Order: sequence, then C-alpha cells, then structure tokens
Amino acid sequence: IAIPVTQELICKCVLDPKNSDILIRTELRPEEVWLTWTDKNNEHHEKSVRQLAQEARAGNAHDENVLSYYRYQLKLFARMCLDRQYLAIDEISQQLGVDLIFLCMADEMLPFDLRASFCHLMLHVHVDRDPQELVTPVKFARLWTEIPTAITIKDYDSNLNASRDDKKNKFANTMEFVEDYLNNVVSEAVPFANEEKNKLTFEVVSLAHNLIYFGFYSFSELLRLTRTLLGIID
Amino acid sequence: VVMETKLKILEILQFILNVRLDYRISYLLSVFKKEFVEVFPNLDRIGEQAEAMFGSMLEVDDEGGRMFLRVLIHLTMHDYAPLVSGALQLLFKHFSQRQEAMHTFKQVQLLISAQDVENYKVIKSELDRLRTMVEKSELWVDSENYQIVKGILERLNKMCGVGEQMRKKQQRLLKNMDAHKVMLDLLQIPYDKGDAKMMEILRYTH
Repeated sequence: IAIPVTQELICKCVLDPKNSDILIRTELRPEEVWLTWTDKNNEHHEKSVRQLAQEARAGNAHDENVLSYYRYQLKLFARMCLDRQYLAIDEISQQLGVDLIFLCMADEMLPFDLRASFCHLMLHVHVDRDPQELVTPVKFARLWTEIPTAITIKDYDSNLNASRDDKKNKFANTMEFVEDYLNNVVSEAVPFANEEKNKLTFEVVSLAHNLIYFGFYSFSELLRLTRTLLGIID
Repeated sequence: VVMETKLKILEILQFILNVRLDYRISYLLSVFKKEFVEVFPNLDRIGEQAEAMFGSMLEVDDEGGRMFLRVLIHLTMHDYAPLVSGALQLLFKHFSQRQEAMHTFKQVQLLISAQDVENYKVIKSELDRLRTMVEKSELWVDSENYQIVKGILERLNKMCGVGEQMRKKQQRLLKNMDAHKVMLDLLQIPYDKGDAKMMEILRYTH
C-alpha cells in the first residue's frame, strides 16, 4: 500500500530539476527512441534502445548495466505513480506519452523484462486516472424508452459505446497489442515455461483486467478474449 | 506469477459472466416490451424464448461449456487458496444461471413516468458531480468547491422527497443508482477538525 508522505517526499526530491542527471532521458526522434544518459563524470551519451538491446545480447557490460538502470528507473517511476499520485503521474505522462510507451511495448526485439517494466508503467500511469472509473457490469435501473424491440450482440455493443464517455479511445492500439500477445501466448505449446516471458504475461494480463474493469472493452471483444484466456489457463 | 495471472484471469471471467447476465436481463426486458407493445399497442411465447436463450452465442467457451468446467476443476487442484476459492465459486455459480438470472430480473426498475425520467437524470448528474469532486479530495481538504458540494447535497436532500408512496420509490431508485457507495466514500474523506464548512457538509451527508 502506497505511503502518501514518503511517496510525496521522494517525488519532490527525485523530480527536482537539479537531480535531472541521475535519470536517463528517452526521446522519440524520426520513428525510433533514443536514450540519453550522463555518466558519473560530466559526459553525455545518447544511443538507440534497439542498439542497446543488440549490444546487451552481444555481451557488452556497460550497455547491459545502463539497460538495467533504465529498467529499475521505470520500476521506480511506476511505484511513484501508485494509488493515483498525480504530482508524479503528470510529470511521467509529460515525459513519457502514450505513443512512446506503446512503441517501446509492442517491439519484440527488446528484452522481456524491459517490456514488462514498460507495461507496469503504462498501467500505473495512464490506465488509471480521472476519466477512468469502475463501472458496474449489471445495472438495475433501466429507462423504458432505452429498451429496444430487437436486441443483439452488435446492438448491445452500440448501446455500451453510447454509454461510454470518451468518443476517442487512446488505448485501442494497446488493446490490439494485448489481444495479439495473448493469442501468441496461447499458440505456444507451454503457456508458462519461460521465466522472463511470465513477467510480461502477468503485466499484460493485469493491464487487460484493469482495462476491462474500466469499461474499455465491448461485449463481443470480451467474449472473444474469453476463449483465448481459457486456452491460456488450459 | 502463474498463480497471480490465473487469479486475474478468473476475475476477468467473472466480469464476463456478469456482463452476460446483464445482456440476458436486457434480452428479457426487450422481449417483455415487444410483447406488451404488440398485444397492447403471449406468456407462452416469451417463456419459450426465455427458456431457449439459455445454453448458443452467449457461450463462455466454444466447447459448449465443457472447457470452462475442465479449467475450473483443474484450477481447484492447485495449492493456492485464493485460486481454489475462486474456481469453486465459479463452478458453483456456473450451474445456477437460471436462478441468478431470475433473481436479477425480479429487481428490475423501469422508471416509466416522465417524472421518474427527470428524477433519474437529475440524480445521475448530481451523483456524477459529487463523485468527481470527491475524487479530487486533496484540492479542497482545507473556494467555490465547498459551495458546489453543499448545493449538490441540498439538491439530493430535496430529491429524497416526502410521502411514503413516493419515498419508497425514491429510496429504491437511490439504491439502484449506487448513491450509498459515493456517499460513504465522501464520509471516508480525510478531514481536519475545526473547518465549519466541513462539518456542515458532513451533517448534510448524515
């Protein structure tokens, strides 16, 4: 459970601009993302995340170390954005947008642990905010006019969409990525064999659960996802 | 991690089943409305439709419900207590679809009268505004926000109404509108002693 006092103190201390050096900065440029970091000395190094992963697979010690540092920084940011702590959620959102996080998430060449960290950051930063709120799947008060003479799956989905507040969906790409990843996982002979893949699977399933409880999915999409989830279990 | 993801999937499946129950209730309401409008612009036909809706398309698994049962039985054998409890609950609730559907349908509220529609609209707006204000509690723990909250509380208090015949309907509508949850969440807001506006709004909520 998040501790508001220490969390706020750490937010104030870490996000202080005077401590901007200790944090690696990721920038999206024409479309690839580059990480820029300052070593213990007053020197700056900028390199592509894909290149960092390539050399880490090769066996470079410094590149692996900086990748691990970035992963732990992402974990710290995600922990800082727990229980809707906005003083840091806004800073992370401005520093890290939806598009950049999704780009880092979808790519498969990057290590699984980093993808899981990005998924956790996405869940704790953007999924849970003011516009999103828990929705009861069953409602007891129904207007006489709103009842349709003929009801089907498509009509029910249209009614749910009408009930939805935001016409524009910022997580459609995330939802498609989640569906594709779950389909790929169920396609695997062993759903839970690789330790690294298990963490990413846990992050994506948690993201799907939180999106579902927030009403982001339609009935047809939920029904389709049901079979894939059951195949994942067994 | 495997147990955690399995538990999350179980929760997702429970939500899916709840949505299916909601769709079934909507189907019953639509059939009843169609029958009423056709006959009075019959019982056997609607009964046959209701019996037939229960298990094709509204299937949790493509195997006709078998795969769900095998998955639940397999999960019940795991050592993780929460997973076993969830699997047992889902298995028990899987064979009580008709009972749950009828129980949910028995509590359906229509709000036919225009006055009922106006009450629903105003109550929904006030509850949404109150919940939005409650979410941003830190912004007004210690401005016009207090006046807005007081006005919303007074409007809801007036909406409660008078008269037993009207009071029963108003209370039923409020209960169906999930006002208790938001009001109790407001009551749980952190407070500092000595803020007169705060005890005033607390008394209004009480």
